Amino acid sequence: QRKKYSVYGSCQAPALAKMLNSCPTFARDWELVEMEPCFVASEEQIDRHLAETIPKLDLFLYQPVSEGYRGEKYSSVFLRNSMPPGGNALSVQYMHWEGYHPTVNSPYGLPPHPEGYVDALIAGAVVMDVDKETYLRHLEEIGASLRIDIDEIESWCVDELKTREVGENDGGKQIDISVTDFILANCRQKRLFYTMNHPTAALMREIAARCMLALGYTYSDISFDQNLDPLDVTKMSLYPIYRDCFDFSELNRMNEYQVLYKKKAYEPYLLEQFEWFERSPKADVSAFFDRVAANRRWVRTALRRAFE
Ligand SMILES: CC(C)(COP(=O)(O)OP(=O)(O)OC[C@H]1O[C@@H](n2cnc3c(N)ncnc32)[C@H](O)[C@@H]1OP(=O)(O)O)[C@@H](O)C(=O)NCCC(=O)NCCS
Ligand SMILES: [Br-]
Ligand SMILES: [Br-]
Ligand SMILES: [Br-]
Ligand SMILES: [Br-]
Ligand SMILES: [Br-]
Ligand SMILES: [Br-]
Ligand SMILES: [Br-]
Ligand SMILES: [Br-]
Ligand SMILES: [Br-]
Ligand SMILES: [Br-]
Ligand SMILES: [Br-]
Ligand SMILES: [Br-]
Ligand SMILES: [Br-]
Ligand SMILES: [Br-]
Ligand SMILES: [Br-]
Ligand SMILES: [Br-]
Ligand SMILES: [Br-]
Ligand SMILES: [Br-]
Ligand SMILES: [Br-]
Ligand SMILES: [Br-]
Ligand SMILES: [Br-]
Repeated sequence: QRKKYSVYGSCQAPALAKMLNSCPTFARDWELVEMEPCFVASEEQIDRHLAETIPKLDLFLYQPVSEGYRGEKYSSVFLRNSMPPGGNALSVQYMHWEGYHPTVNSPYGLPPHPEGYVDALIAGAVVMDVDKETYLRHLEEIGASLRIDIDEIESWCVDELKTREVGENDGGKQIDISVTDFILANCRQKRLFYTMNHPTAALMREIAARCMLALGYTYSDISFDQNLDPLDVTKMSLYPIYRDCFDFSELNRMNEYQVLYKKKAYEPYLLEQFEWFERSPKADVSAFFDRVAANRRWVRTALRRAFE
């Protein structure tokens, strides 16, 4: 009989399960009992898991989910509390990294975007009445400003992760499995994120290996299907000049974007971003830009150096 495990958390949780199941040694030992991610699970589903899934688990692999997110019922502390006596609950870091695409965020406070990501610097430009043609002419100046600020950006990305490692989203329990220092050490040589919250296969393989190491597996047991890339739906493009800090960058101006598995060239993509922001009231676009910018001074700096 294989032991039973579940992986609970963000979109990254099912992806981690896919990756772990692709290792032959791991799949020999473990059977996944699937849990819906924290942003999908219904009340009916989360109640049933506490009663029927969790008490039957040998391993609960989870990302921190605060009580404040959707209530106690969905929280990692509450769920792991229902593990059986001889069970093991291991927390895995929520991966978020804006270092490749420091102008990109999610449009909180604005209509839902069908692609899930918007360019916040474009929001700031729209508020300033910078037209889309001017913005396109200034992509290199924006990228130059970001490149001057690359260490500050990285330092902040690392600090954000380290603070969360303390585990306030998991009742103060320090995160068991993390990759912060790996990300900082490798981010310029290898593409580790397609979007701020979608690790590439390379990063997913590293976090899955660290889970297997935490379970006591020997190095010689650890391998994964290299063809798997679970969070590849949308791929943000790095800005000109800034992209040249990274080893994997090419000799074109800016790579095509991928959104919902479809490619769009950088110019029509950024023109659509302008048009999307222009649909909303300018005051609301401004409130959005101010929220994003408040803890990201490089974004207001780039807008100033390029356009003011
Ligand atoms: C992160 C999440 C799983 C739970 O959040 P939480 O338990 O309340 O605590 P977190 O610190 O993770 O999230 C706090 C906020 O800071 C953001 N954040 C998370 N990690 C971060 C980091 N290292 N640096 C900067 N910002 C970060 C989160 O996106 C979240 O933003 P929001 O409140 O505007 O949604 C979920 O709320 C989330 O942010 N993801 C939404 C996107 C999505 O659907 N992806 C997978 C589903 S969760
Ligand atoms: Br799953
Ligand atoms: Br998946
Ligand atoms: Br799976
Ligand atoms: Br519900
Ligand atoms: Br909590
Ligand atoms: Br526990
Ligand atoms: Br959205
Ligand atoms: Br141009
Ligand atoms: Br977290
Ligand atoms: Br680390
Ligand atoms: Br490392
Ligand atoms: Br790469
Ligand atoms: Br990869
Ligand atoms: Br175990
Ligand atoms: Br050996
Ligand atoms: Br591997
Ligand atoms: Br890519
Ligand atoms: Br690459
Ligand atoms: Br690139
Ligand atoms: Br391209
Ligand atoms: Br409109």
